[PDB]
This record gives sequence, C-alpha cells and structure tokens, in this order.
Amino acid sequence: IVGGQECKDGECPWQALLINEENEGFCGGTILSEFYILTAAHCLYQAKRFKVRVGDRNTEQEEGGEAVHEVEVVIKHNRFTKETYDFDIAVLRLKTPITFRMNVAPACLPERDWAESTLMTQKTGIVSGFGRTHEKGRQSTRLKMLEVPYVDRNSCKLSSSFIITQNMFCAGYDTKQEDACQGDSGGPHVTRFKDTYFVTGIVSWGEGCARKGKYGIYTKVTAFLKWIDRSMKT
Amino acid sequence: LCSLDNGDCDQFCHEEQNSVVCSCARGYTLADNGKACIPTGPYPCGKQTL
Ligand SMILES: CCc1c(N2CC[C@H](O)C2=O)cccc1S(=O)(=O)N[C@@H](CNC(=O)c1ccc(Cl)s1)C(=O)OCCc1nccn1C
Ligand SMILES: [Ca+2]
Repeated sequence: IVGGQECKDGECPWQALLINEENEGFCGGTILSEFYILTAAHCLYQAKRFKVRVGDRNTEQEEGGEAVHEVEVVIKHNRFTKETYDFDIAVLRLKTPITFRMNVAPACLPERDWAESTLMTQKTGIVSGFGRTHEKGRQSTRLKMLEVPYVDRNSCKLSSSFIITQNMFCAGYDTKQEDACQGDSGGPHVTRFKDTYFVTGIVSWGEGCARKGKYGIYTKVTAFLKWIDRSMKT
Repeated sequence: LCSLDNGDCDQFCHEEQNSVVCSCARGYTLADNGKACIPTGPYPCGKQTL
C-alpha cells in the first residue's frame, strides 16, 4: 500500500497473506469463512507451492495470533485470461479451519443487487495488504489499509491504456499519491455500511502504483457472488 | 423505499410488491423489528475485533 495507515489491532481481521516456499508474502487474500479464502487467480502463478497466514500484522515479529493454513483445493475461474487479468478471481479451501479471534474474522459476502445499488455507490471502500509502500520500493512489514474512492466506469475506461472488462472496477485517486501496489493483489476491497464491512473487490492490477490519471483495478466481486457461493459448497 | 436510508434496514434491503424487506448476512439474525441484524456468535462477519 502506497500512503494510507497501518491496520491497528482488530481493524483488518479478514486480511489473509499468501506465503511462498521461502515464507515470503507475495499476495493477499480475504477470509470468507473458517474454510474459504478469496484471492486473485493471477496470484496462483506467483509460486509453485504456497500456504495462507492469518492474524499477521508484522512480518518481522511474532504478535502471537498468527497461524499458517495449508490449501486443500484451489478453485480458479475457468475464464481467467493471463493476457488481460480478466476473471481475476480464485477461492482456496484450507485443509484446516481458521479459528476466529483478535485480528482473525471473516468479511461479509453481500447480495449482488444490494451491493451494486448500495455499497458500490458509497463514496469510498477500504483496500489492505503487505504490498509495496513505493512503486519501485520493497513490500511492507506492517499490514496497511487505504480508503479509496469508487471511480465511475467511464472515467476509468478513459484512464486505462489496457482493457477494462465488465469483471473489473476502478478505485483510488486521480493525482493524490495513495494506491494499492505490487504484493497487495488478491487482498480485500471492502465497503463499510452501518459499521459492517462487505467484500466488494479483489486487488487485481494497476499501471504501476499511485500514478497521475491512473487508478487501482479491482475484480468486481458482485459479478461472481453465485460463482463464490457455488465454490464454497465444494 | 430501499433508496430512502436503505428502507431502515441494517444490511440487505429488497423491494418486494411495493414494500421493503430487510435481510442479514450469515452469522446474523433479523430482530423483532424486521430491520436490525443481530450477531449469533462472538465473531460475526464484517466486524472489526476492537
Ligand atoms: C500494466 C499492468 C501490469 C500487468 N497487467 C495487468 C493486466 C494487463 O494486461 C497488464 O499488463 C501485469 C503485471 C504488472 C503490471 S504493472 O507493473 O503495471 N503493475 C503491477 C503493480 N501494481 C499493482 O499491483 C497494483 C496497483 C493498483 C492495484 Cl489495485 S494493484 C501489477 O499490476 O502487478 C500485478 C501482478 C502481481 N501481483 C502480485 C505480484 N505481481 C507482479
Ligand atoms: Ca507476525
């Protein structure tokens, strides 16, 4: 995350971190339930083997609430396109269930019609992860959060040099130097409604990070709610 | 109606035959008022563990 604030105790408890063979966080995820993590399909090509760490806020300390989980099954969308990052969504079933506690809790899955009409017409959502704090920088050792304005489809399509599909939306600032960045991919985009946080996006991609006239690009979770629901029963 | 302050619903608002219907995510139960969403467990989804 470029700019924004540290996640304080209990603020981003749905944050999951995908860790590689050598125990390096490469992608984020969102805790949906005790068995299921939401992430980006493109994250599956970042490592040959990986596990999921939950309740981690500092990757250079043992705060004591951290736990690592083996992935039983990977459910990748069959229409994922590496060329465009279209259908950039995967669901992970864990071998062992997560135990909810301090800094370990699931984000709510919204209903599509309400999410699109009510959540994604709010001013801002919140993105989080251990991604880079500068475009050509190193990944954060602290979990960070950033409030990101929703961007209308039209302005976003105008902004992009790459294809913006119907499975994507855009969030962040035009000029202001705050954005998601490399390593944040697969992590949560959530929208607060009356003090409850609903998953509204997956960190997918961007033309570097925090660039003028450029936005963060998020998988439109609302379009995959039935797909997520179907994945979570197998 | 769901446009008017989410029809007074805590969470999901749906307009069915001219009237508001409220519902709640998994781990929540709709209260007697048919609007508020009550957690069923200590770690309901979408709540900061503050
Ligand atoms: C041109 C965009 C792009 C593509 N894509 C996407 C489809 C299109 O066809 C194309 O070319 C592919 C690779 C690199 C880049 S990039 O170098 O311009 N930007 C990086 C860094 N920025 C961000 O991660 C974000 C900024 C805001 C939000 Cl929101 S994510 C990125 O998107 O890495 C994603 C891959 C990844 N995830 C974890 C590790 N890694 C390496
Ligand atoms: Ca730690």
